[PDB]
Amino acid sequence: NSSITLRCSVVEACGNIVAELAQDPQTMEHYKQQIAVLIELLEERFQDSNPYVRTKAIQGCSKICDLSSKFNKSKAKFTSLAVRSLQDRSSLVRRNSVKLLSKLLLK
Amino acid sequence: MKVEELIIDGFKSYATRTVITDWDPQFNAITGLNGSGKSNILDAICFVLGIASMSTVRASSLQDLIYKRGQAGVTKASVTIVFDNTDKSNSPIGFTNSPQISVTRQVVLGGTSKYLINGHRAPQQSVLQLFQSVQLNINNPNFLIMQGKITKVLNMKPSEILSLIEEAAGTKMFEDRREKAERTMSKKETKLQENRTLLTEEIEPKLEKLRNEKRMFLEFQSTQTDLEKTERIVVSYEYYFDLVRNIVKQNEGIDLDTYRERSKQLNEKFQELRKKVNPNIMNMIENVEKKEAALKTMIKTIEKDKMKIQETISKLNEYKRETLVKTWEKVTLDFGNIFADLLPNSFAKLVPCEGKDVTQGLEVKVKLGNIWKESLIELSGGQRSLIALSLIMALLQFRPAPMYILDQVDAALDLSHTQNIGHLIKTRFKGSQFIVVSLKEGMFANANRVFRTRFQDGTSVVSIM
DNA sequence: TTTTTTTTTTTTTTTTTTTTTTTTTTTTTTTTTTT
DNA sequence: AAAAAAAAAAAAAAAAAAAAAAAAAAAAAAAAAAA
Ligand SMILES: [Mg+2]
Repeated sequence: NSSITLRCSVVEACGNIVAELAQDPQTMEHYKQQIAVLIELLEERFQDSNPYVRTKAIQGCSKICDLSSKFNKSKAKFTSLAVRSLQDRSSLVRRNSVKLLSKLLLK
Repeated sequence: MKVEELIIDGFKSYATRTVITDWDPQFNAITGLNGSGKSNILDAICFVLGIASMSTVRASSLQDLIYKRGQAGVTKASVTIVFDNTDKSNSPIGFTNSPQISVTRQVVLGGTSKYLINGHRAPQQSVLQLFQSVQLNINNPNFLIMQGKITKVLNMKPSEILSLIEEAAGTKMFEDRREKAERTMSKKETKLQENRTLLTEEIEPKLEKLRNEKRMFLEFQSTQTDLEKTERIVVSYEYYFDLVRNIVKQNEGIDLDTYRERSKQLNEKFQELRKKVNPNIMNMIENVEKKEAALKTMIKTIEKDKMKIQETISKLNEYKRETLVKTWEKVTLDFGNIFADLLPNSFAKLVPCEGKDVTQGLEVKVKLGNIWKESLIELSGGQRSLIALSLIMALLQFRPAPMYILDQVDAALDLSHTQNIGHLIKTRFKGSQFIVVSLKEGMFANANRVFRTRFQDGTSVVSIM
């Protein structure tokens, strides 16, 4: 959909919906591919045209990287996407990528 | 609003914080050598009062006003002016309870300017409305004669000579707002016309389709009651624990096969009307009926609003025209008398153009002796300077603006008329603060305050001589 | 010798495009107050 | 002690006014020819 606000809405929805399913004994076996397709979707949304969707993607990835009982494979891909997107056009996506790199370096 | 302090930071020839104090409320006079920074003081005053067309401040941009274009360490250009308010009659609206009014305009590199009053920030419309209330409008001035533009006031088109009298009357701030109001009403009118044709083409067709499926929904609800009576009777009669006996003994002996095919023929209409009409169409048609009624009430109120605004501006134009004529008669009388006192055996009048009306434009006509000059192009630079000065002082005699800025109005006058202008500003035309830049000593030797300007070490300084 | 015609030059007026500044909308960041 | 609301700032796109440049029309002046 061409509206920016709905794209940022559903991107923040995927970020908050992965970031809350981190308490262990009902997450990694009940829904395993529905959470992986959302992780991959948040990875693909680093390339949206308007930079607010990219900012919401990086913020969702940075709130994913706090609680880590699983998906430690994905943190290296988040690091690669952050160091790729460290030189975008908008200052907002760059600043939030610095925040994401600091977040994954502290933990 | 007598100016009391002028603080210039990072402007054109001013690299440091220069604070000019000791302004006399009657007659201030700025002097100095060539290339010292006098017209840059007047450009700082014009810049703190607000400019759109940067050719009257002599720049092609806004970063061209900072010191050495901002590429010499002073990256900001801020101008501060302080006004005294011991006289509350010329005070603006709302600021009566403040004995000092400070206005500052700042511009940094890259971006644009920002204004602050008394330390607190403000947009440009607030300071423009503050300065358009004591008729200190820089965008269309009746008080500012920049350098080399004193022999060119008589070269003005009749709309500008009309606009000076309009600013003296007080109706230029109504005229530009009325033109902006007509333009904004035209743009919102074509937007509302697009909205009306979208309402006519896109809403009421779907509204009558919704009314069609509403009456089909009443038919479908009649079949709904038909199902929940007849099929309940049917499933009760094939179920046959005492309630089913009680609802059997009212309809004893109903035929089975006809009731079964009647149930089937009811359910086929049900599977048709299930995909025909949604079951919640009544609340939907109530919602869109309320929205359409409120929409049409809004459009009627908008149309009556436009009618009221248009009839009010058409009623205000008559009082504008009457106060324009009443201003124009007194201003042309004082114009003739001041020009007769400056240049002897002379006269000048402001006349409406040939065949048209006073509110279409005005023209200056000059008499030297007993002969009328058919065209004022044959006059000297000194006579045209005297006609322009006498017009500005006639506008002072109608309603005195607080600050009259004069950038070298004596460059074409001789040594008698320069001393006479200095004497007539010191003696006759009291009631305004005059900021005059001159190099002839006969003008600033009849002064109450004199500021020298000098160029030293790359910057400019102002010394109270 | 005067008037008329033609050609050339100059000035004024009007029109068009671009640039700069300002305005508008949405989002983000920072500060203060209340539960 | 933390959260919510309001204000200010930033970015992108669009609009308005002024300045500069270009084109067309009109008027004036000079020269030549004819009666
Ligand atoms: Mg000067």
